[PDB]
Amino acid sequence: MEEGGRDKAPVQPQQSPAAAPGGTDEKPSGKERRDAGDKDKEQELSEEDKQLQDELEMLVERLGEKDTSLYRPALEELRRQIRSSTTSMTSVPKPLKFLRPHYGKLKEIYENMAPGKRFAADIISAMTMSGERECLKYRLVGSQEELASWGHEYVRHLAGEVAKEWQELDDAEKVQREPLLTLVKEIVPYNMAHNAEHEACDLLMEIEQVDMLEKDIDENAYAKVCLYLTSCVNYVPEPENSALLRCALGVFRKFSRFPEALRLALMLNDMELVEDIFTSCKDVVVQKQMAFMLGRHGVFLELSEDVEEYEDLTEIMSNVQLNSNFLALARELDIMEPKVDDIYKTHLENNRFGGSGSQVDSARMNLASSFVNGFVNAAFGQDKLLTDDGNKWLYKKDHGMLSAAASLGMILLWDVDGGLTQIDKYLYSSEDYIKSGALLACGIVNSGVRNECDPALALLSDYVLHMRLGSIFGLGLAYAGSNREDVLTLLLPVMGDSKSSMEVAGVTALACGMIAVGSCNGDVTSTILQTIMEKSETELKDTYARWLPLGLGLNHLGKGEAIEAILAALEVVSEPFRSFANTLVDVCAYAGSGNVLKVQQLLHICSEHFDSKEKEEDKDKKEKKDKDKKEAPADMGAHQGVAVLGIALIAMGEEIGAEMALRTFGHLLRYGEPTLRRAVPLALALISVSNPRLNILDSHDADPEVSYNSIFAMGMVGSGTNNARLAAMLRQLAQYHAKDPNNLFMVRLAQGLTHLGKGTLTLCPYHSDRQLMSQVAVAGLLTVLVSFLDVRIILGKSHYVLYGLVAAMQPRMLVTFDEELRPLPVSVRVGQAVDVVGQAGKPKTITGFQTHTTPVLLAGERAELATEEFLP
Amino acid sequence: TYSRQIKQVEDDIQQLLKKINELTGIKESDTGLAPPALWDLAADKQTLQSEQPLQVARCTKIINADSEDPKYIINVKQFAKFVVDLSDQVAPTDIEEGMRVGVDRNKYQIHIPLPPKIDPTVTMMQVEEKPDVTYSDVGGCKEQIEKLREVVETPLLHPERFVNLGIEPPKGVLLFGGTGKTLCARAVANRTDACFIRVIGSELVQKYVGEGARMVRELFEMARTKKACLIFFDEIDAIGGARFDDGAGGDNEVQRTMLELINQLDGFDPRGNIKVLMATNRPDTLDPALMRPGRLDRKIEFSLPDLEGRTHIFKIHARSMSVERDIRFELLARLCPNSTGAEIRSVCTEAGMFAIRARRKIATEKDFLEAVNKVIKSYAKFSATPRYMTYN
Amino acid sequence: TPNCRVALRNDSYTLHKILKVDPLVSLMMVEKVPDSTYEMIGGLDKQIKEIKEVIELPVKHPELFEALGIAQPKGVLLYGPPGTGKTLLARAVAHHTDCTFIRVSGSELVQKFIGEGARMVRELFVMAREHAPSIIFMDESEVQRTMLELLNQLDGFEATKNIKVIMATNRIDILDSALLRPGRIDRKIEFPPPNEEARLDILKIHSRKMNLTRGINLRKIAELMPGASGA
Amino acid sequence: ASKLPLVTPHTQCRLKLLKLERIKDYLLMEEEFIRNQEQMKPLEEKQEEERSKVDDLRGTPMSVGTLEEIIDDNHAIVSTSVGSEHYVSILSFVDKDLLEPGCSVLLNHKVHAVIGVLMDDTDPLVTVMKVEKAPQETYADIGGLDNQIQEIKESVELPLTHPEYYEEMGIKPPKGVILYGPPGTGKTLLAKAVANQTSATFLRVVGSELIQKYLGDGPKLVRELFRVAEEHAPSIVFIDEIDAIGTKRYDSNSGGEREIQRTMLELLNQLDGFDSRGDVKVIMATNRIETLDPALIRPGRIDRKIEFPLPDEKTKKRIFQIHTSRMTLADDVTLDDLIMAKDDLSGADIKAICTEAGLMALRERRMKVTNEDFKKSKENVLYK
Ligand SMILES: Nc1ncnc2c1ncn2[C@@H]1O[C@H](COP(=O)(O)OP(=O)(O)OP(O)(O)=S)[C@@H](O)[C@H]1O
Ligand SMILES: Nc1ncnc2c1ncn2[C@@H]1O[C@H](COP(=O)(O)OP(=O)(O)OP(O)(O)=S)[C@@H](O)[C@H]1O
Ligand SMILES: Nc1ncnc2c1ncn2[C@@H]1O[C@H](COP(=O)(O)OP(=O)(O)O)[C@@H](O)[C@H]1O
Ligand SMILES: [Mg+2]
Ligand SMILES: [Mg+2]
Repeated sequence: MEEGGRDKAPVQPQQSPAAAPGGTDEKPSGKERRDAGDKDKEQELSEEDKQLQDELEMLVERLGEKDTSLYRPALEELRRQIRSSTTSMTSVPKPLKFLRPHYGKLKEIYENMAPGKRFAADIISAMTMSGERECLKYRLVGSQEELASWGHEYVRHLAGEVAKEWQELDDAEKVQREPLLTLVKEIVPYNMAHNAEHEACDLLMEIEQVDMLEKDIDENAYAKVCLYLTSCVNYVPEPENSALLRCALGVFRKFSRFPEALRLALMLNDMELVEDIFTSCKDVVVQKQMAFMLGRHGVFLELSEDVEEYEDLTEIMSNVQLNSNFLALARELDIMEPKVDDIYKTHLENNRFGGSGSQVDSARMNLASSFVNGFVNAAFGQDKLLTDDGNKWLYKKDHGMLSAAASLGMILLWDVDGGLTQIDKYLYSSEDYIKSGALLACGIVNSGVRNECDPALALLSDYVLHMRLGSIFGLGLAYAGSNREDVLTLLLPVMGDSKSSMEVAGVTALACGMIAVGSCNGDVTSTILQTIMEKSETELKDTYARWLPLGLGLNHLGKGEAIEAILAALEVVSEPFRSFANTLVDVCAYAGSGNVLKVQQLLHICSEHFDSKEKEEDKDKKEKKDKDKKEAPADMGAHQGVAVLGIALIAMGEEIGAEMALRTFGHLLRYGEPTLRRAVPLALALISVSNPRLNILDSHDADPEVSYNSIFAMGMVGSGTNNARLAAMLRQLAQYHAKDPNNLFMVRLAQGLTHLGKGTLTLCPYHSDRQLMSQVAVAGLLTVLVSFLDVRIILGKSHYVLYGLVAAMQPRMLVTFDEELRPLPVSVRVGQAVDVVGQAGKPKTITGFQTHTTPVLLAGERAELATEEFLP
Repeated sequence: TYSRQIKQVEDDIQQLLKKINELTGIKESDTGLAPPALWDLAADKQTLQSEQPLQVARCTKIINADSEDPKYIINVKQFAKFVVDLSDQVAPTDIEEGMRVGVDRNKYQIHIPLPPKIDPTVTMMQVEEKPDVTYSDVGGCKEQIEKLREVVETPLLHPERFVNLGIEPPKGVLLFGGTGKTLCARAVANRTDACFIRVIGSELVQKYVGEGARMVRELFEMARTKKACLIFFDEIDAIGGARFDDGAGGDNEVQRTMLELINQLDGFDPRGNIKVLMATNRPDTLDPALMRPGRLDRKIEFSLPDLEGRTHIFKIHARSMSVERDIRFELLARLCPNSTGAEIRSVCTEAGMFAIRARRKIATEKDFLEAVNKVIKSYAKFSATPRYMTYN
Repeated sequence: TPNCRVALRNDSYTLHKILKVDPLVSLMMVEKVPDSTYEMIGGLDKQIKEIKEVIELPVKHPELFEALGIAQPKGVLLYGPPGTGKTLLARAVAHHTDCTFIRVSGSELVQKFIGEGARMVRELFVMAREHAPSIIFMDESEVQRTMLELLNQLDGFEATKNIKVIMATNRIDILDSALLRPGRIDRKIEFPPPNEEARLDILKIHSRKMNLTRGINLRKIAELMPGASGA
Repeated sequence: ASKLPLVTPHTQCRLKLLKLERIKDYLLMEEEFIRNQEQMKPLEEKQEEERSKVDDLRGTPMSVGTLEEIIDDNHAIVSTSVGSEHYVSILSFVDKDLLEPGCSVLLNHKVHAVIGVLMDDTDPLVTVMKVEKAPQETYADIGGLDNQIQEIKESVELPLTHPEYYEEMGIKPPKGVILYGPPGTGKTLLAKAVANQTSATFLRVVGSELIQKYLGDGPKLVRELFRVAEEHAPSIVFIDEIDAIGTKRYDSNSGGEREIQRTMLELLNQLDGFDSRGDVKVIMATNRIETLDPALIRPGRIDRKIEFPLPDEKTKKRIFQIHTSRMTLADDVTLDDLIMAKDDLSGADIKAICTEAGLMALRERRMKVTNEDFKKSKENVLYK
């Protein structure tokens, strides 16, 4: 620890800073040339990151702190050249010349004048000062003061120059500071900033457009209404202007369709319609625009260039589904799937487990017996006379003949081949539920097809029959993938009839309301009129609350405008049991984001109140709405609910936490995980008949599982206990739901990454219907079988002109790379390098090879995979 | 810039999460108490229900009975036997002999029968899980995969296609030959569905006498109780060579279990929904009585795949590693005189390690050269091949 | 504490009050080997020097062994005829330093104390490092494999100190090379049959305990026994 | 804790803190729900109350349970210390999760119902190989060959510490590792240094002890040992000198090969189990490898196969340096004229001569070790 002799710094770097006031005042030359020498001494022997124990950076702040405060603050006349030295020598130690709190005093040395990176040509690391300005000084300079004096007049282009400085200083993770200079800057008016930043974003480079992409889209997944309204369309035009690939429009701009602007979606569709270069990316965009995120498309692209470019519309409308039909006919033939049915052999060891067998002889088991034909024959396992499970019970439980004829729609699931040929032999029978399920399959089979199968051709033969009930079920279901106003004109007088039987008028708003997503509030007005006519004079059974109010929401979902509030919330301001229909559409419009200000009022408004049989229904629906907002958190709330609800409600409930704290997960997803999937057994390995155990008794998920273990263990211990008089439906319906096909499981609103593709309208009725009892046997087989028909489920393909090459596949896990070094790593599931056309993959992203260069997507789940091998 | 504030707002709200978790209660981590915020179920009723109107009904064993009058004979562990009676509250029938039942501690009367005995040591083979092998990647057995699948799954899959013709399906098959005997078994182990069980026969050599036989018996019991089951046998060479015994009594414990097992499939009301496959290292000295028809129908073999299946394997264990895109894999097999696909995967591994040796990512011919010559001739000296090439 | 016999009121099974053994002591009672000390040494002098050098040194001087920077030893091995002091000197050596004198014959009547099944014998180590100033002894084929199973264990793996062991045998040339690794063993010592002065002194030792007659002449008798043994 | 593993930025952007404050919001909300439940409706303390009633119900004399069977309809059969079993009930508060045949359960006193369970004081056998501490120094202390040594480094340490390199290579690491050479070259010591570097589970046992004077046990010992090893953690177990079990025979053994064969067979199987192999890698160390059963040498069971040679004299000098560095020797050390004595000596012989000469010094209380001491050393240690 030697000190002395060679210690030049306790000599020349000691006195010249110390005697700087003794050599600056009335000394023009001795100040500058020696100050320039100090500048060189601090910029020459310190840039080498070898001795951070600098003779200056660790000794010149001993005395030069008060002295430099006498130099720059106290002099007030730092002229042209000498201050170029002051803000270059008193600035590199200036973070170290002071203590920790620099976040408010990066100014007194630097802010007096910006020294023209010149002392950073050979050293990497006052942008902190510009951040100070933007975040505090600009904040309270333009909070309600959008336009003001110099504090914005220069601060705007100062932010612009430092923004060009982010990706021009070192090209390291300093690049990712431009979002940290554009979004915190003018928090709400992100337009006035990104309008200025994107123009430069076009001209900097065409490679770093992806790190900023993922970062900003994580900024957007959850986003303030202003931020979701501005920064999205500010991050949107990157492939439109900054790059020329433009193919990220479809599945990464749909989020701007419903919340942002109901017309910007179709105008960007027009943008696609203008740049039709060339064949492939056009198909790529337009594919998902009809059958994978929205509808009203199969009649959108029939203009005057209909040969194969514009005539792609019939493809996207019916022939893409037909191509997947040939897929499910040939490939599913190839891999494993035959026509059918061994699930009864499965339950063969239920007779020798502990004693005497042949004791389970349950009757409502017939409900699951229709499932043995519906579920296990989903996705093109067509059959003939195998429908005896849907023929004997069809002809032997009046209500059970609809399940025996709705299982047929699941047999030829999503089919377009032979409905009018498989239903003919089982139509002319005039048993209400046989014809009901058959004419409803007339909409089930062609669901998504929405072609000339049942506009008014199949189910009109049952609405001239007002059988009456399901006549709108399949009719509007075939038009789920449609929004043609003709059908709403065809069946508006259904509710406009105010039928003396509520069994149809109830779900009338569900049928007519689904087909539409936007304006024409005549639906809402007529429905609220019928509400206050009939839902007013009633404080009894929730059919008027389980069936009526949901049409309103499903006609005004996905718009964080808050405009629907003062319109429809003011429309169902009524008695509390009618106020059940009040806050639905209030919350129906915030699917994937995080606005916890909305979450606290899902607990503040009515937590327990001690709820002496007063607001258990309203609070059940409160918890129901709480199931939304979390469907797509970009991994921000997937835990935040499975913990909060389990801790608060399911632990400390009265009728909410004992009967409604579970459907959260059923609404959430069908992924499959030990967090919440095995958590339902916690309330399910304990039946607890005290509360209405058909709450606990009332597998809704897809993605076949190995959870057969505890299910069959309970069924074994269910030989004596766990009776079957009504739960025989339960056991095997649940056993059949998840593993209906080994495929056809991707309906959890995670597409592209998490873009919706819903999914929501056709499904919501069921999981909003099991409230609570009285429909587990009679009034629930209208929707227990074939409720949701929005299922798009495979991604890994080639889909080119020929399907010549097999593929170049290497499927991997979900991505987590946010800030890394170039090039960013992709994923660690690189082990499997195969060439399969395998199933989609729930937590899956596929990374290709074989020099295809992927100029098709690079980010669509039908990777069309253009190619070129300019890499010899 | 806000590093201190962000980290402290992180960890302080984590500490508050901890505090509010403890407010609920997760501490007092117990020795068998349920999750603290869960077990509140058993609070008033269940507690005073599972106990007050509920009695033990002590486990009990039957002896015999008499008609027209209950008068059954019980047997219990430590206490003596008693002429006893059942409960009216159960059907008067299924309390016949050879059975375990429950009997109250006090009235000494029956309430319910219980499953037959278990010996969980024998439960330790209900494998319960099908791993992820597939007949795809085991090629070469071109005329073996089908030869297996026919007498392996087809009857269960088509219990008509062999019935209308009025012919009985075969029952037994064994493997012989690192030819891939266990691999082919694992592939057949996964793909099926019915209750699959296996036993490493080596786990039968006891220290007492006969214990293995009793265990095998209970195994066949739980088998017959099952309605569609398949048993696999692993390396039964240990289970007994032969009754070559002479003078001094040796190895006799083995042959005892041997004969006992071998009875368990021939004549006298046989199994039923029961088929099996075993496999040896050296069949040279296996028992004849097992070779008997009706026990040992098929004799599918695993030899050295030729070059064709070998080429397919070269595809198989290389198609998932960065390599030269234009190698002539033909020569690879061309320098594989006698080997197993295991050794193919081995050569692949060695080449990969020689690649990661200095820097590269994709493979070259040279890597394969060094992998082969080393693995082949440097590792030649032992190579374990001959004494099994003669199966002796 | 563990191994604490206790009183407990029986109605409500309430643990009430307190009441055994150290199992090693029980083992020793089972053995009852001839406890002794240096005084009864008959002609074993340089032997005494060497055994002291090897055993006592690496206890009280852990700084010397490394002041030399030399590795400490781990074991000792002897040989000789039938009864010469193989265990006689072994007992005393342990005695003059307070080493819990322990031996094992691979027996079973002793075995119940250590391990329930006690598949191996290493299980004795559980107590070995429990009473550190202690020694285990090995007598006169499985004794050799036991010696292996003991030596190769406390070989850097078990850094615990204060554990010394000695095997006993004759004609060392008949045991396994597994006990011949030039580093596996530390050193041996020679025990020669009794000569003149040793024979005389052993007489002297095994005489003083008797009420002689006036005049003794150990010398004559010593001139008579032709080194049959020390027994 | 363990809230949400998405803290991906690790930078000073809005992402981290937004996660933090939103979790703050949900945590405040759930804590205030927990508060408001007791606000109007305390109805008990529920800290130690839901537990007081349990203690009330749970039988004061805790009866040692012994799980044998499972009927999870909250009532199964349990036994007694001598096996006076019955058909007692089970309750909700017992977390019916780890129920397994042969478990330490808790039984009520009156009806013997399941009070609960108990953790296992374990194990009177694991500890016997459960590794205590780093026993020795770095490989750098060994030296002499360092090539195949580096090969073992690559095959063993490299995998865990770089679970990426083989991944970019897209290949899982090798399975088997083995040494072989003459008696005294570096097969056990090397393993010692291996463990010295490691940060994973480790055990040690000798094949010689595998034989038991009874019949059949040793096999089951192997089974359960592999099981327990696999059950714990990143682990590499090792057995020294298996060939022992294949070379000698102890008359105390009940039979002969009649158990050797079967035990070794099941053994070899247990490294190629069709079932989940799990996170295990094995090293080997034998003096007579040529003569043991080659079946074990099958590719796939054993992968990395490395020879152990006679170190060279020019390296013997380095060994000298090793065992002579930190001793205050005498200046007369001419190590070379001592190296060539045994034309094929071992690295153990260096330590031998060194420590022997030191003993010679200690006898005469001297300090620096002179050459004639080396003379007498070479004479004693070698000439027998
Ligand atoms: N035909 C094959 N195709 C692909 N891999 C094979 C083939 N044959 C052997 N293997 C490999 O061999 C390993 C498994 O060999 P096993 O099936 O255990 O051998 P085995 O013929 O049963 O020999 P034993 O009984 O263990 S000596 C795996 O690494 C397989 O990949
Ligand atoms: N190459 C070497 N370098 C340094 N020291 C060595 C070397 N070889 C042997 N030694 C020393 O001698 C001891 C013997 O090494 P071990 O690892 O026991 O050899 P081994 O070949 O496994 O022995 P066997 O055959 O089981 S007796 C080591 O612990 C070192 O102290
Ligand atoms: N050198 C000796 N000095 C005194 N007594 C001895 C000597 N050698 C043997 N003995 C006597 O022999 C008996 C013990 O025999 P010991 O030498 O321990 O047997 P071994 O060495 O053959 O195992 C005791 O009675 C002991 O007094
Ligand atoms: Mg095998
Ligand atoms: Mg060794």
